[PDB]
Order: sequence, then structure tokens, then C-alpha cells
Amino acid sequence: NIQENVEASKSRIKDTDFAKETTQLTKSQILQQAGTSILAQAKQLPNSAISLLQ
Amino acid sequence: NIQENVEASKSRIKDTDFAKETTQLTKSQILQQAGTSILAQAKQLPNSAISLLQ
Amino acid sequence: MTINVNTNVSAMTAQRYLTKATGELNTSMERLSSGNRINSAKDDAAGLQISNRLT
Amino acid sequence: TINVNTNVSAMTAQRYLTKATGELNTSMERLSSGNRINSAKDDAAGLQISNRLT
Amino acid sequence: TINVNTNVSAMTAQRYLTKATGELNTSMERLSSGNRINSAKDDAAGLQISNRLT
Repeated sequence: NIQENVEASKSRIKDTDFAKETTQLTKSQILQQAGTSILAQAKQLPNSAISLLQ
Repeated sequence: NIQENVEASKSRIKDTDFAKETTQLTKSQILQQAGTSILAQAKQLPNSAISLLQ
Repeated sequence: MTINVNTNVSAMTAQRYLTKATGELNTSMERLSSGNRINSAKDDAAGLQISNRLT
Repeated sequence: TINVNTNVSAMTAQRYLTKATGELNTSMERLSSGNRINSAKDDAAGLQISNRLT
Repeated sequence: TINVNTNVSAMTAQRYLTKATGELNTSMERLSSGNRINSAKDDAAGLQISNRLT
């Protein structure tokens, strides 16, 4: 019985909460995709702007 | 009687408890599947991001 | 002030945000593959100690 | 960053997948054999005592 | 929640299955032998008085 309770506590403290972590992974993926898309969008058109008219 | 007792102890030390080991087998199967899914997700995103930037 | 080059400043902030996102994503991938929130003392010190004691 | 030469996440995923597969193979072997102890590497003292009892 | 490395419910199920199996084995022994007290564990004072009466 003590072993079962200890395992429950250890899972509470350490074991991964997949419901939260999969959502975190997807959020990070979306954020990185947005970052790369913005990096591509900028630094190409606006950077080229200061040169196309010169 | 002594043989019965000795066989009981031998089974307890040696013979596997199918409940625990089947639970372990299922957990390992699920862990393997999760590992394959994560590896598939992680092989494509990083290499593809830099190529997208270019 | 608010005057920024937007070439070597906007790029720097975008790079910092992207690096933060990639680090978070890699940590999350590690946590998903391993099955444990705490994979090193860095993530959680007291939690790691108590979990080690319980194990 | 998005450096393509080496992605540590891939190595981590591969290592944990290998650990999971090793445990899966061990569990499969234990289920098939019926003996929790099948080699000295598993647990030496248990193997010795169990062999003596048999 | 929705964990992987720990299955507390499975542990409780295993514990209760073990209790049921132990009680089943004890009942089977008591049925087969025809005596309720075959070993001191079943009853100490009962075994002593029964031996004296026999």
C-alpha cells in the first residue's frame, strides 16, 4: 500500500502531464512557424525597399 | 510438503507475475509508439525550417 | 527613443524570439519523449530531489 | 537555432526510443519464457538462489 | 493526468488481484485438505487446542 501511494505521489511530482505537454508542444510549433514566416516576410521586402528606389 | 514450499518460493523469486509484466509490456509499447511519433515530428520540422528560410 | 534600423534590430528581436521558441519546443519534445517533466536539476531542483527520494 | 548540422532533440528522442525498445524486448522475453530471471545480467543473487532451489 | 511512466490504477488493480488470488488459494487448500487450519498462520490458538484435542 505504501509503495502504491509513493508511486502516486512521485507521478504527481515528476511524471509528465501529456494533456498539458502536447498542447505546449503545439503552441511552441505554431510560435516557431509564425516567427520563421515573419522573418521571411521582413528583411526581404522592407530591406529591399531602401535599395529599389536608389 | 518441503517440495511444495520450495516450489512456491522458487516460483515467487523466479516465475514472473503476469499482471505486472503485461502492464510493463503495454507501457513499453506505448512509450515506443510515442517515441516514433516524436521522432517523426522532430526529424522534419528542424531540417525543413532552415530550408524554408532560404 | 523609437528609431530602429529594422534590419539589424528587428532581425535581432525576431532571432531572439525564434531561439526562445525553438528552445521551448526542444524542451517540450524531450519531455514528451521521455515521459518525465523533470529531466535534469535545471528544470526543477526541489522537485527533482523529492522525486529521487521517493524513487 | 535552426542549425542543420546536428539536432540534439533527435539524439534524445533516439536514445529514449532505444531505452523503450530494450525494455519492450525484455518484457517480451519475460512473458514468453515465463521466468522473470533469464540471464545473470538481470539479477545475480536471485538467479543463484532460484537455481539452488530448483 | 493521462500519464505514461506511472499507472496507479493498474497498481491498485494488481494489489486487489493479488489479494483475491491469495484468498482463493487459501480457500482451495481448505477445501481440498478438509481441515480449516493446516498451518499456524491460519490460527495459532486454534491449532494448539486442535492438536491437544487430537
